[PDB]
Amino acid sequence: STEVIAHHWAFAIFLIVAIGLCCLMLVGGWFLGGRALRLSAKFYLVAMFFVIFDVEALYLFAWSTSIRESGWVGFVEAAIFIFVLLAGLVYLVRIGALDWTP
Amino acid sequence: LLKRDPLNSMMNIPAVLSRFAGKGLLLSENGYLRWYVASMSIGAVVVLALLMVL
Amino acid sequence: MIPLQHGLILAAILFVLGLTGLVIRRNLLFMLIGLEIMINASALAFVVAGSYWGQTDGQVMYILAISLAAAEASIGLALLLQLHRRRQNLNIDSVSEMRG
Amino acid sequence: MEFAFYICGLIAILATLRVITHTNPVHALLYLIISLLAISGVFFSLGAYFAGALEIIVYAGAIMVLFVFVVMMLNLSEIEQERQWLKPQVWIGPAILSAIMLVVIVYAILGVNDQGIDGTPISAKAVGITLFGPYVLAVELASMLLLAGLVVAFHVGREE
Amino acid sequence: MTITPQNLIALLPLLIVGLTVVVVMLSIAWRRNHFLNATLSVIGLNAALVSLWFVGQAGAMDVTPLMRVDGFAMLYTGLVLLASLATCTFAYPWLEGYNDNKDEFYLLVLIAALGGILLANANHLASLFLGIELISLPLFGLVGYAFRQKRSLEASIKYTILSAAASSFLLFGMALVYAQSGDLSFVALGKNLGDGMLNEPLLLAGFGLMIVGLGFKLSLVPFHLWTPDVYQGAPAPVSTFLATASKIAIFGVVMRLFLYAPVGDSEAIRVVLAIIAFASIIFGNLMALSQTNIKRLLGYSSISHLGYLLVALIALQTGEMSMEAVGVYLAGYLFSSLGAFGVVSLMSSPYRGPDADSLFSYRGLFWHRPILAAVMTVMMLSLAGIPMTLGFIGKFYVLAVGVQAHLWWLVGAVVVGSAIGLYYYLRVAVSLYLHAPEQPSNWQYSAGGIVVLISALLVLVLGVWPQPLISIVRLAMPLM
Ligand SMILES: CCCCCCCCCCCCCCCCCC(=O)OC[C@H](COP(=O)(O)OCCN)OC(=O)CCCCCCCCCCCCCCCCC
Ligand SMILES: CCCCCCCCCCCCCCCCCCCC
Ligand SMILES: CCCCCCCCCCCCCCCCCCCC
Repeated sequence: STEVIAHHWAFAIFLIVAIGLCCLMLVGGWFLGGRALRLSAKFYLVAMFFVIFDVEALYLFAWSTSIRESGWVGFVEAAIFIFVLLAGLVYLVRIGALDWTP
Repeated sequence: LLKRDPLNSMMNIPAVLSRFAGKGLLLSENGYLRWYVASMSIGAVVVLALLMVL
Repeated sequence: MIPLQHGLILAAILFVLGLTGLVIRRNLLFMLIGLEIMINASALAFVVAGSYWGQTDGQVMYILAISLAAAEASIGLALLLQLHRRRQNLNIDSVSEMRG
Repeated sequence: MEFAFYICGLIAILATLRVITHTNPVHALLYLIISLLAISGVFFSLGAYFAGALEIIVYAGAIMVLFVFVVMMLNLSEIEQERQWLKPQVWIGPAILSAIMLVVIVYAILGVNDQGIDGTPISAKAVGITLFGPYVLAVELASMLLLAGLVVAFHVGREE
Repeated sequence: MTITPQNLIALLPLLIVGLTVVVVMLSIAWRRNHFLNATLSVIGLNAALVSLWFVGQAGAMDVTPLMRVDGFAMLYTGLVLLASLATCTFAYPWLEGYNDNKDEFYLLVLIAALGGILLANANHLASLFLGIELISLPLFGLVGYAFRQKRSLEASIKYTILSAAASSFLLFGMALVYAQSGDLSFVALGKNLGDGMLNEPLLLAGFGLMIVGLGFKLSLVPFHLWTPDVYQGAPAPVSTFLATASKIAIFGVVMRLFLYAPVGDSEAIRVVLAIIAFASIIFGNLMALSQTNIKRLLGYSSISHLGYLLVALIALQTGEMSMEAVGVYLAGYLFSSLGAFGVVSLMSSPYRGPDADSLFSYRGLFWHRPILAAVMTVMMLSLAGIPMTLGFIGKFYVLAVGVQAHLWWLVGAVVVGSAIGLYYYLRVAVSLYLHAPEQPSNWQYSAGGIVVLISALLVLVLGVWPQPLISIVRLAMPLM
């Protein structure tokens, strides 16, 4: 359609002009103007928790856009999914996995 | 000439062959992870080629 | 009017590239990177197959593939952290003690 | 839509080739992120909008974030001082093996019936419908798989 | 499709083991109690095992577009649950000497058993893939549970890297198979092919990559090199689980895939599987000739026994008693491996620190552990296929299936590998009954001893009288 190809061209022009704007800004900044330890594993733990719960979040993302088309049995399935998610979260909290302080 | 029982040694020849083949096969178990991945890919190539031929 | 053959060829190219990176690199981090490349290529192949047949099954299998990929990346990076903690190097040829 | 698919596939192939041949771990992860964005563009060109969205959100937004985190943790160390993978006596053999396997897989691919991917956009609503329909146990046991990975990675990746 | 209450009744072991995972999770979150969490895990596994009876009274039909529950699934679920229960029983005295957190072990065992049940009931490529991952990733944790130990960490790294590679190979295989067929169900793989064009190139390539992944998972040659290292480095209850439950579940789902898919009757796949089975039998017996360590010997034993199982699988389309042979052989192999790895686990328990050696030293075991030595030599005779043992009944089934399908190369392979196995198994037995230069007290150690004792008694009784096992395997008949 003409409207969808107009929106595609608008999005492409938006991306190109934004990239060109920031690149030209950096180029003008460079051109103008004269010249003259072992980290603690809690970082890995919190990033790993973010990865796992982001995958669980993607499952809930897929569920949320089709809640009406899934019916009450989909609600029961997603309630079991969310309950397992919350049991894992309670497990992580209670063993001090999510406690940054010692 | 026969006091060494030559037929017994001739029938013990498969035991020697089995020992030699086992010692030759145990060289593949060098414990290197990269060789294990390489062997899995080699087996993938062999299985795919055999399925393509037949 | 995009051929299924071309998508499967691209996925196969990425898969064998990830396998080559998994084999030729002695660093465990690059081995995990290669593993991520292979499993992402397999997920891409499933997406291509699902898009050819007009089915959501390819995207469902993509979702399962990336769930597996996230979990094995977490496990492998924890193992890499333990290896770097207790060996101070990531040479995977150094850990070859059990043999024969 | 064809042109976007081919340029994104070419970018992904080149970026993966730069990944498996680089020395700097952060640079390798950066080309890996570029390859994941390219493969997401491939997904968007094929109508798999949800798959490309998850490719940037999860694969190129969580997993490689974790890889970057671990690389910054290591502060990467007898790696650039060796460069053993670029000597031909190391890489010619596996490259030959991968080329042979790629040739076999491509020959198997070329003998298939192709009606062409029409690229009809498959929304996340249909994926969510089939996710909690025909694949209920896939979702539940995938939650259990993520739980298993969580427990394993917590048990291994501690410091005591 | 929708899920009825009868479908939930047919999914009773899955729901019970998952609820046990949640309950053990919340119990660890409440208070770290080793005994209470182990008791909850074994109670949940026993509840699933006894809910198999309600599953049997439910019937045999299709719970999902993914699962099919039949007598085959019931038998394999029972074998997986028995292996998991024995793993927990052997794991408790070993974990009694573990200084870090002990409760995560039973959670991982429960999730791996859940994956085994998934693989038992699998009727779909998605279910097959998810069951393999649900087995493998708790095995990643359990193999390197004692990660402070060097060998356990090494085995964990090797198993994780190689199993991720095999999962990628398998996933690419299912991707090519789905690109060819257009359906991921087992019954619709090669269904659209006709007029003798069953050997589609892309379908054969996808099945070859899946064979690569599953042959890693089944320790088949040439994807077998991981097996002695991972078996040796892992903790002994983990080696018990990895030898029994993982192999049983993955071979059951491979049996379902080759029974249901019309492309399972392909000549090229049959010849490739015959080559893999021949090489697996011969190589696994030959590599165990000079093995001093018992774990590596049992790994090569697993390779050879999975080769015998593969020989039984090749004749699936020819003889209708191939499923009977696989079930009887897997029951015998399960009990023999449970006894052997339980003897190893009981003599390796408690865990004597990460900086100390875990060497077995089976020489002269009879003069201080006579019942363990008797059980261990019964298991070594059973794995050799010697009569009065159930392993002989399984090997007789394998030979009968190979003779009926005229697999003469495989029959000769079984005979030669059996002779080599006789050598090293009898070497282990006489080393048990020799003399040694040099070199418990709780009811869980006694429970592990009871488990290996009933395993030995079952092996002997069903070796001299196998007909109850034959009848219960014939009851485990799937959908046609
Ligand atoms: C190292 C120790 C182990 C040695 C290797 C293991 C055993 C190998 C056995 C090889 C058998 C080769 C058979 C060759 C012919 C096969 C095809 C054929 O023509 O079969 C004929 C027949 C099937 O056709 P059908 O229509 O059923 O005819 C009925 C026949 N009355 O076939 C039949 O009806 C059944 C044929 C059965 C043939 C006998 C098989 C077992 C024989 C005893 C063992 C082998 C010989 C002794 C040891 C040799 C040296 C080691
Ligand atoms: C210190 C130990 C290092 C071990 C490295 C192992 C690398 C293995 C590379 C294998 C390369 C194979 C090349 C192709 C061979 C021919 C084709 C396959 C067989 C038909
Ligand atoms: C053939 C099937 C299995 C039959 C039983 C095998 C043996 C089981 C253990 C029985 C007890 C063994 C006692 C051996 C005593 C040896 C004493 C030697 C003294 C020099």
